[PDB]
Amino acid sequence: SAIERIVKAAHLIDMCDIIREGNPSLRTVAEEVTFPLSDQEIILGEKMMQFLKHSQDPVMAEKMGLRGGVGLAAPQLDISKRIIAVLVPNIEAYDLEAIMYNPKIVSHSVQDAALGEGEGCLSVDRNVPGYVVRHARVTVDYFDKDGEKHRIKLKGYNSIVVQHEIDHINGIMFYDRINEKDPFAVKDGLLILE
Ligand SMILES: Cc1cccc(CCCN(O)C=O)n1
Ligand code: NI
Repeated sequence: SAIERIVKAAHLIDMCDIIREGNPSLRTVAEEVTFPLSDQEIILGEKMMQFLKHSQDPVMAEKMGLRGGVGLAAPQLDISKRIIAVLVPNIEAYDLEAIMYNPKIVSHSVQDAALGEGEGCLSVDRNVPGYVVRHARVTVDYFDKDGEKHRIKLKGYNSIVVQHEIDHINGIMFYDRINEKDPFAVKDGLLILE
């Protein structure tokens, strides 16, 4: 059981826990968690955030051989649960830090947005050029470990990151949103962030 081994006290999430393309799990719609959460469900979220902080640490990232990142979804650990972790550093320390249970986009802008540098994925061991078209702004509802509801508004980079992770729990990959015909096509209403 992936969740049972990953949540053991001694376990450190590393690249070996992250599944890659082809694995059916990355294309499966994850199941909602129920409240109250089990200890394992709480621990899993904490382990996920620990991974992100480790991956963003020069020394630690080097020792563990981790790929830098600002987001992780449970399905990437082969755990089909609607749990995601996001950690964007200030360029107080982190501009955004959150472990989200059952996250959901409840509102979004007509305007679209895409990072000018494109996107990558820990589960994708290759580069796929192109603008990943997403919503410019999103209002997201989620629950914390205590079953408390949160409603936040995101824009710019953070909006992109959270949408990338929510896609994972819905079986969607970043390249699914890249225009096939022309990868770098700039449509009306699309904001390129850089
Ligand atoms: C700059 C940027 C934009 C969107 C998502 C991520 C995180 C990539 C790691 N990953 O594969 C998470 O699921 N980084
Ligand atoms: Ni990803």
